[PDB]
Amino acid sequence: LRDNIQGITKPAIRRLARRGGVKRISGLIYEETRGVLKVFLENVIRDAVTYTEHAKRKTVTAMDVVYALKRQGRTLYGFG
Amino acid sequence: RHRKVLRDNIQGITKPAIRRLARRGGVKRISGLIYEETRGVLKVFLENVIRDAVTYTEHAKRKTVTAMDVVYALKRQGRTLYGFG
Amino acid sequence: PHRYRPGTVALREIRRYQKSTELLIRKLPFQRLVREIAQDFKTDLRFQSSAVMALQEASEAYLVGLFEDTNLCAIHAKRVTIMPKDIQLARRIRGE
Amino acid sequence: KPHRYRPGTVALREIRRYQKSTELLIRKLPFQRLVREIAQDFKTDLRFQSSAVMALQEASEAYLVGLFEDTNLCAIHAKRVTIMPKDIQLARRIRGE
Amino acid sequence: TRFEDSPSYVKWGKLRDYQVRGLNWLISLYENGINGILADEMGLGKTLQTISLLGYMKHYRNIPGPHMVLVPKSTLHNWMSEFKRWVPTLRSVCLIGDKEQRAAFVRDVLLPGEWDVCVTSYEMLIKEKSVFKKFNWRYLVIDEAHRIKNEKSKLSEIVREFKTTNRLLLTGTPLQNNLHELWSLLNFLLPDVFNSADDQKLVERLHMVLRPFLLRRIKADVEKSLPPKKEVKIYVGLSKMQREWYTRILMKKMRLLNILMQLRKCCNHPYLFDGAEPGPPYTTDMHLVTNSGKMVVLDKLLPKLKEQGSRVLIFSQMTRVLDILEDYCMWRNYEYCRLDGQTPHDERQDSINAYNEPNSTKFVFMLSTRAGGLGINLATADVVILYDSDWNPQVDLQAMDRAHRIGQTKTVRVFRFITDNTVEERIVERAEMKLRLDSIVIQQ
Amino acid sequence: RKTRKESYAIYVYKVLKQVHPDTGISSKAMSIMNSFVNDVFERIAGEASRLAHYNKRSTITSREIQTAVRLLLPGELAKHAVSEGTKAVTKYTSAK
Amino acid sequence: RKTRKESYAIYVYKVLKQVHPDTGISSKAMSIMNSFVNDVFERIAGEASRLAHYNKRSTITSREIQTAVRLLLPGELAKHAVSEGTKAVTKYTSAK
Amino acid sequence: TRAKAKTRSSRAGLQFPVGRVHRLLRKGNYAERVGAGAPVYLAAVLEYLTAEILELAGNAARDNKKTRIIPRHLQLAVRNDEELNKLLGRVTIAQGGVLPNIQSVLLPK
Amino acid sequence: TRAKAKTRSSRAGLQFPVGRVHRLLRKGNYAERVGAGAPVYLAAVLEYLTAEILELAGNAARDNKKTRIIPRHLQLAVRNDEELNKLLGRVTIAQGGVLPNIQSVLLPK
DNA sequence: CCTGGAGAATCCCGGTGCCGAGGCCGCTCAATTGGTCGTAGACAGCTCTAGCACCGCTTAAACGCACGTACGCGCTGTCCCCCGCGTTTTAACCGCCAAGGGGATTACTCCCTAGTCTCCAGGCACGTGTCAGATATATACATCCTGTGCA
DNA sequence: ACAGGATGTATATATCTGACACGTGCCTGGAGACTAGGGAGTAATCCCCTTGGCGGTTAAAACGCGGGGGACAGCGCGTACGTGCGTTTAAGCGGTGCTAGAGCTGTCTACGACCAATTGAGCGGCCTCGGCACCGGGATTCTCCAGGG
Ligand SMILES: Nc1ncnc2c1ncn2[C@@H]1O[C@H](COP(=O)(O)OP(=O)(O)OP(=O)(O)O)[C@@H](O)[C@H]1O
Repeated sequence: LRDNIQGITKPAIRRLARRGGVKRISGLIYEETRGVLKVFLENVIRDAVTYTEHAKRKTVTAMDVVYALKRQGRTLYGFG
Repeated sequence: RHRKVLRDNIQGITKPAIRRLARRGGVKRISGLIYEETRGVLKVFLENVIRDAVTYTEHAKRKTVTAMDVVYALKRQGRTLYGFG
Repeated sequence: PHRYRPGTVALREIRRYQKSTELLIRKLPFQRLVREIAQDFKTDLRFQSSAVMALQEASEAYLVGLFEDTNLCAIHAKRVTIMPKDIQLARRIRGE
Repeated sequence: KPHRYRPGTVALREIRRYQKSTELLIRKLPFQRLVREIAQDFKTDLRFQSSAVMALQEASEAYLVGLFEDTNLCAIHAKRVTIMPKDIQLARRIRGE
Repeated sequence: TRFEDSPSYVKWGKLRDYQVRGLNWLISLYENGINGILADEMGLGKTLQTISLLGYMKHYRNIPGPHMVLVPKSTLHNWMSEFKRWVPTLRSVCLIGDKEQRAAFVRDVLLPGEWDVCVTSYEMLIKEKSVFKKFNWRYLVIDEAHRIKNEKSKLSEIVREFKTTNRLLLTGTPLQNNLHELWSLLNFLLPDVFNSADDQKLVERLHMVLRPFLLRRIKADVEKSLPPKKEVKIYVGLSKMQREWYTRILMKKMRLLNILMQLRKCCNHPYLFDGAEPGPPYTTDMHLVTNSGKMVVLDKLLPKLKEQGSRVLIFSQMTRVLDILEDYCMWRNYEYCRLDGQTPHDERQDSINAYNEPNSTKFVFMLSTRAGGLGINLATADVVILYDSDWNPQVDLQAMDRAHRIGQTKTVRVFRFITDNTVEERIVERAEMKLRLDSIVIQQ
Repeated sequence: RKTRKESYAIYVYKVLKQVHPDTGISSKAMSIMNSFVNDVFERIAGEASRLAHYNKRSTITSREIQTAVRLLLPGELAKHAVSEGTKAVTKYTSAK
Repeated sequence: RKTRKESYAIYVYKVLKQVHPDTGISSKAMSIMNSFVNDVFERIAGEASRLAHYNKRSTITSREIQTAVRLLLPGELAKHAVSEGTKAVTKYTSAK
Repeated sequence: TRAKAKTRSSRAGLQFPVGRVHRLLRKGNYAERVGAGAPVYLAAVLEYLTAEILELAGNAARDNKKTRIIPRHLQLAVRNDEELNKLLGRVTIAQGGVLPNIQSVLLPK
Repeated sequence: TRAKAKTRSSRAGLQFPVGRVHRLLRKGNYAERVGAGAPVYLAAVLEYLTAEILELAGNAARDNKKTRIIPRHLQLAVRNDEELNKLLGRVTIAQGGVLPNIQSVLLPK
């Protein structure tokens, strides 16, 4: 797998910005958004993989993701 | 008859003190309206911390607020203080 | 031929997307991105579908909040358009 | 004729001086009176240890210094040099208070 | 065992038998190497004895070496005037001022060492401790010895860190609260002797051990002047508003931490409080007099003293009582004099002597209970009025005998107004306990 | 059958029928409510545990729960929750 | 005689002698180091407790401590700390 | 003999399981001992908070011309009340969305 | 007879109190059972963190030329280091001051 | 510079299918009841430390004031960059099927940990002396700022 | 663009002091040695759920183009803030006096843990039906020229 951060298309970043409430978006915003998304995802995925390794599983579970998010301070309601 | 209120204790913290705080922060020019806002912000922060500390002291059944109570309240608020317990 | 002014469609889309509640990123590209990021920490992982859905939900929420703070910064700087420097200021004041 | 420093050099030297120093900047007795007046609201006939007021003062100084740092960042973002109440409010809003 | 007449080196010296014998006693104490306490209350005078002692040490065997006198700032120019009057041979130097004045004075006078006697105050002593320690001291005189009555006090520690060959304590009331402070004074006198803290176990043993190195005479049985005092305690029941204020405070927003302190000055004037005062100062009128029982008592006593001497006294314990009484004095078109820490020192001190006049026709002189110093030649006073009593009977004794100078040849009167069913009764009970302890331990 | 999974779902449904008699809930909303209840339980219990440790005690009691509620809930919610808990303890003591 | 208090001061001073022979510490700095050790202990122990509860086990072990260290520390510290702890347990199991 | 088993929830008049809360407290490792009234207090608090949020959610769902509470209604209820927002300030609700707000500058002249 | 008592810290080559850590784990309400190697692991990790911070603080103190360590040196060591800054990001060190930094825009030119 | 049409966009409104919400049933495991015991904690008594209130003196800090100067804040002009829209391409989405990996469960065994007792040595409170840090004092240096010639 | 002066600041030296490092005595908790029991390791089995392929449909993304609005720089002004000075004030340090209240001991009791028997409350599984989603058609509303006001 390679070059999959580009799958986060410009229309999707525009839709997220529109939900945020922004009207005008500069051209350099998209690379910055891809970077910040990658950093956040990497933190959460590392913590989830640590939980999964402790459980000695090979499958990452919704509970693992929720526990990682709770550790980060970003509690998620709905999946467990 | 010579008796009147002295001052208000939020005015006890002063413009030069706030200027020194801003200098430590890294500020060069300060607007004139900054001081009332800083007094309000400080009042809010102290209100929250003192409320939590008074709750801890009430649970312990004491009438004296201790440094341990203040440290526990600050840890509750997410502002851990090292150097008092 | 009828043509809208630059900003009517943006406001209509703002209302539409702030009314809706669905995910705003493509599920398969997000899933491939998650698998790619997981490739580094451990080889040959498996994922439940709910795990990928939860990750996508959290990512959407984080980006939405960040964009809201960025919009506040841009309005503060007497602008309408958001910029990378706006995002960076938002992150720095958040605590990253 | 008397020597006069231009408007902004004494401020910079004060910045350096107070960033090198370590002691507390608010006055002890005014701060203690403020703490007692605030405690009056929640409970009457309260005593305070000496260490309690000092810990409170340390926390207040740290909080205000960090807030002014973020305020300066906002003011520079707006291409000003002066800080404003709107800068303070933006800092608080982004931090989440 | 010394000269029975006046020394040949003292000018205008009219010291009497008690003074010459005390000088001989101090001389003999120096000869035997024992440091003592001169416990003459007020009348015999101890400044004269100290000056004569130093003059003896100078004009006899050659020890004009460094000597130190510690006096409060209220008596500095008084001591300088006494030194220049009685024995002008000594070159006393007065050490007062801020950092730059202190530096100039020390560098230009103290370091060259042309001086003979250094007179300073306790505060300047603490300020210049380090520069003082270098000089080897031959004779250290501490006036008002009850200042160092408490061990682990900064003045006591500093004065012990000095290297003094001889020591001397001056105090008019050696005992104030208990035997521990007296032991502290004895420890400063001779640290190597009274290392341990400890009517047959007490009183008599202390009297016997104090006799070798303590001397105390009584103005009545020595001077034969100063006619005795008739003391009257007038019991005044507080009026209805005062009683209800007392109850509403005792049973109960406003801060009430120290119940004892807050209940106290309430009998004196219930309007010193903050937030409990009546409306804003619309005018100065009959609000102060009528609303306090002690105020109505003093106000009804005043016309008698006016139709009579009208130069009597005022004594109270609170600066706010002092201020409200000042306002009352101005409202009643009377004139007073003010002595307090807030008023500039050097200029108040000469103002006191200036106001000392054969005739004033001003009917009022107002003093605080502790503001009284060591001078104040109010021989014009006739009665001492105590608004309230303090915990220490010694403070009240100092306040009452401040107006009992010899300038006073007529019998002085002591008037006390006492509030029933209040804390004044206990305060009086403690005070009389302490006074009885002091009397049995010293006078008996 | 499969293993059992505890949930607060039936109690949440009963409370819902108490407040709005003619309304229903979806499975996702019930999952959210179950998570909310677990979160609040965790916060209150952890705060009470820390209180018991600080006071050098070994029992969790109604005083500890009340102090935790005062510390965690803001303002009006704290007032009303303390009132409700006191009422429930009174009823349990009387009807025991 | 005053009651006793348990502090990490002796061990902190030993480590200071080990890492800087001719250097000292002050009382306030020692209090800060004591608070720091207490705080890190609380964080690691709480993470281990929650891990054991998640996996439905009643015993905290070296696996739980290792995972808690990996979760709470940022990167290089985590790697070096894992090496340290593994070395310590190896030496402990070697003959004891 | 023995009386009919009366649940402690019915004894306290609660809709939440007092016995289950007691067991969760005992097996949660919060303290060595658990008092009798602590589960009752905790169940009452949980009931009050649940009733509050469900009342707000029901009103929101009614305003939308629906009779099933969905995460959108829960999110609107939580974010439109300041105390519940402060309680749930760090919490993300799945399929919730955001509150409609547009900053007044962006609105056309 | 009995063998001479060797401390578990000595057995594991540590300068931290393994037995005290074990007692704290058992009385801190973290689980029902505690392993043998868990206190050893935790003591070693605490030792590593303490050694790291003390080394950095001693270097800072030597830079300022003081042979004693003060909270100012502790704060200077904790900042100027990314890993320890992440660890103690939300911790206030009493009388430790602030890092010297002035924004370049304010600098005169 | 305000109206008035066009023209998209949105809302409203009726009808059709579907699938998840709500009810019902059987079963079993967790909560209730009853009885016993042993410890946590409530309560009273006593000690002595630390907090509260006040005064006196010194001096650093705060406060009020005057002057000028950068600095914030409108205004204007340029132009470039982003938005709105039509078109083409690409890949997501959806349904279906097949196959195996790995999560989940159960039974069995044994090894590790808790619980006790004994005793002894590490660690803590207390006391003490000396050295590192604070302070003062007079160089030496560095930095700012304005003024004068001649760039 | 430099000279010189006037601030301020870093450096080197001498004194003094109070806090730190060390020592000593004592005691309470940790180690050494044993027991027993249940929690976790291990193996084996089942089945479900994840991955992987495959084809068709269609929405969504990529691409290009034109134009208008907003960013950004420049300029001017007039005002509010920095700087320095002289006057006032109250903070900080030292003392005093007192007492509440925190902290430790002793004692007993009532409350929670524990165990056994019992039973009904809740959970999984199942069926069914009304609320919701979608759809198309018509009515209302917002936006943008263009034009005669
Ligand atoms: N020149 C003098 N002639 C006679 N008696 C004198 C003289 N000077 C002092 N005294 C005595 O001293 C008494 C009080 O004088 P003064 O006020 O100077 O004393 P003092 O120094 O305040 O005393 P102390 O501090 O020892 O109580 C007089 O009543 C008198 O007995």
